[PDB]
Amino acid sequence: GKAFDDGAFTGIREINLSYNKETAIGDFQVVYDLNGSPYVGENHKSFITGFTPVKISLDFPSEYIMEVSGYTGKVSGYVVVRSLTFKTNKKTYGPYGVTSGTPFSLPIENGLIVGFKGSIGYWLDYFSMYLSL
Amino acid sequence: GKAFDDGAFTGIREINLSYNKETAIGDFQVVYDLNGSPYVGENHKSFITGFTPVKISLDFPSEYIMEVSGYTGKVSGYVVVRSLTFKTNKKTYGPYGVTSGTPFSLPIENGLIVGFKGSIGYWLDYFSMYLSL
Amino acid sequence: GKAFDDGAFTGIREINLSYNKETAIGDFQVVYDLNGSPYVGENHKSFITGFTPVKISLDFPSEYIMEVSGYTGKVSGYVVVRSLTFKTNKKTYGPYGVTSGTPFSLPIENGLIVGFKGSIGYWLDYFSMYLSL
Amino acid sequence: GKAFDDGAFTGIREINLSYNKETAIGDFQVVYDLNGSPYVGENHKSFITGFTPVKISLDFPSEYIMEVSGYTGKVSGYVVVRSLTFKTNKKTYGPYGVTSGTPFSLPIENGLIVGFKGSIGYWLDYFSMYLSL
Amino acid sequence: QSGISQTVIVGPWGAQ
Amino acid sequence: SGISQTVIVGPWGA
Amino acid sequence: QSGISQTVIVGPWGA
Amino acid sequence: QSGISQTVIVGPWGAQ
Ligand SMILES: CC(=O)N[C@@H]1[C@@H](O[C@@H]2O[C@H](CO)[C@H](O)[C@H](O)[C@H]2O)[C@@H](O)[C@@H](CO)O[C@@H]1O
Ligand SMILES: CC(=O)N[C@@H]1[C@@H](O[C@@H]2O[C@H](CO)[C@H](O)[C@H](O)[C@H]2O)[C@@H](O)[C@@H](CO)O[C@@H]1O
Ligand SMILES: CC(=O)N[C@@H]1[C@@H](O[C@@H]2O[C@H](CO)[C@H](O)[C@H](O)[C@H]2O)[C@@H](O)[C@@H](CO)O[C@@H]1O
Ligand SMILES: CC(=O)N[C@@H]1[C@@H](O[C@@H]2O[C@H](CO)[C@H](O)[C@H](O)[C@H]2O)[C@@H](O)[C@@H](CO)O[C@@H]1O
Repeated sequence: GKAFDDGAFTGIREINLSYNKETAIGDFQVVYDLNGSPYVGENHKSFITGFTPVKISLDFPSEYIMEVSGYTGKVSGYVVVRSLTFKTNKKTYGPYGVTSGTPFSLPIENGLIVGFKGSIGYWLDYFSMYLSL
Repeated sequence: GKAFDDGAFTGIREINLSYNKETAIGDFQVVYDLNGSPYVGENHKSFITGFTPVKISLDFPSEYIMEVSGYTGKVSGYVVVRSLTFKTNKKTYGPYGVTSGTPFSLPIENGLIVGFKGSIGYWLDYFSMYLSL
Repeated sequence: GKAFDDGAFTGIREINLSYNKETAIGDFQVVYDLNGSPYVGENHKSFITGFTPVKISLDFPSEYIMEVSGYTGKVSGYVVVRSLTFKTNKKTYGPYGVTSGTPFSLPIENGLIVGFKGSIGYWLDYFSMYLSL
Repeated sequence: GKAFDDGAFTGIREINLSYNKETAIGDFQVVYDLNGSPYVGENHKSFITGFTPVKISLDFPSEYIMEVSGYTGKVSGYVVVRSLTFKTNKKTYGPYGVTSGTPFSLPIENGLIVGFKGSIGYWLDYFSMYLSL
Repeated sequence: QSGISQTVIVGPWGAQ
Repeated sequence: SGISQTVIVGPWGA
Repeated sequence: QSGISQTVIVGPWGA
Repeated sequence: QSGISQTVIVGPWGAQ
């Protein structure tokens, strides 16, 4: 898939993703916070279409992500990220996609998600998150 | 169970744990690095006996944990950490315990595990890790 | 003067300033690195003119600031930044402005300057530096 | 003189030092915090005697250093730290030593001094500080 | 708030 | 808070 | 070291 | 990339 690295920022304001109820996560885009101003990140698009779009608008800076969890599984012979759930101090956003395969969970006790990197082919192959105080 | 927090250190030299192949993880203690010298962290003991001991001795500083994976599951009505696996840049330690339940995975692309906190009843109830550059 | 806060970035690509030997620093503007992309910071201009312009082009990412030094003093009844010097791992940029008044020096052994904040009226009143690993 | 390096800790509980009103700073010792417990740092000693001792006992964690300033100058053909002053959010401790030579100042708007390193011969040659959040 | 240094903490995995 | 913190040194001047 | 600021990175999860 | 955690270091002030 096509690798991406948005790098590091000052926080998160909004997450825009797309999923298919039969496959996995396709699209991924973040409106990051940069020094008090919104910073529109690159749209990480899938190689295919037919995905349901979802906007996760955060009540920044009071609302922040405390946990990211989801599922990795096999879709057409590829291990991809099938499902994603964003849990804030105010609301649970998800699950988005297919909650099948192997679960993974990133609970945060101290710190914040400040960036995303990964890869997208037909679907979200994998992802990592930048953590900062 | 009995809660514990070792806090932050400069690195990890050794992890001493115990498991019962039937139930979960029992005892847990860490020998940290503190500014180039070993620091024997407190011994976090299980209320019960009959666990198989394990010494995970790291080739510090060149060897460091890159992933902590395991399983969480129900043992006697309680939710506990059933097995743990430590993946370094040189070796793979484990799994130790029962590889049944809900898997979890914490891989690190950048940064280091510098400390531990958790709780021990009859078994390792839960655990958290201090990460730092 | 007018307070300003550029915030935190990935690093420094260029420093733009101005000075007058008879007074103090007039201009302050930074081209930061943001996840590999140059980012033109807000131009912090003096309320007046007659300044000698200076452009500090850094060989980013191999060249980075190891020391920020300078002088504070009274200019027209205001305590302002009279002189600035930037020392890298390659060369010394400055002194820009006269080396008179109270010296100040921020040498760095580990870490980097990732951002600037302060106030500009007729001249640079004060400044602070964001430091990160 | 002889170099020393205490490394990084969790905070500062006490500073023990000694000075001479005609020369410079002599001995330097820190009682650190290590994860909510005092950690007695090693005593860095002058090669000569005749200094006045000083105990800066801090109300840790509510009281923490906000500024470290002093003077550097020549004593018997050697550039040494002639004087130090420690300003917490609660008090100004100092100056101790000789208030002559080149001043230096470290105000901290955000973060903490978590350790010291430097060199001591007949007097304190130089010192550096570890800063963390 | 305090003069206690902070660190990024991930978890907990297990109970609670 | 959801704002990322950084070590700040200064101010130097007024 | 280099001129690039660093950050703790956790992951990857997936492929 | 080693197993020793690092921190920001400011200084030295004095003989250089
Ligand atoms: C041309 C391309 O990248 N194809 C995509 C797939 O990519 C492959 O994925 C595997 C997974 O381990 C491996 O990384 C290969 O090197 C890589 O080429 C894959 O991303 C799929 C599913 O999302 O989409 C494309 O076909
Ligand atoms: C003395 C003690 O705490 N008992 C242990 C159990 O602890 C209870 O666990 C529940 C978990 O939902 C909760 O945290 C209670 O506050 C706590 O008392 C438990 O840890 C078990 C199994 O690990 O062993 C002891 O009995
Ligand atoms: C019009 C204006 O902003 N005035 C500038 C001065 O600002 C004053 O500076 C003092 C400094 O202690 C104090 O902060 C006042 O609140 C502030 O108004 C000053 O910046 C000078 C010199 O640079 O230029 C303007 O006149
Ligand atoms: C080695 C020793 O104990 N002698 C001390 C001196 O150290 C010298 O300091 C100079 C500084 O210009 C230089 O770094 C030399 O390499 C070093 O040996 C010196 O520190 C003085 C007074 O502070 O006396 C000491 O005993």
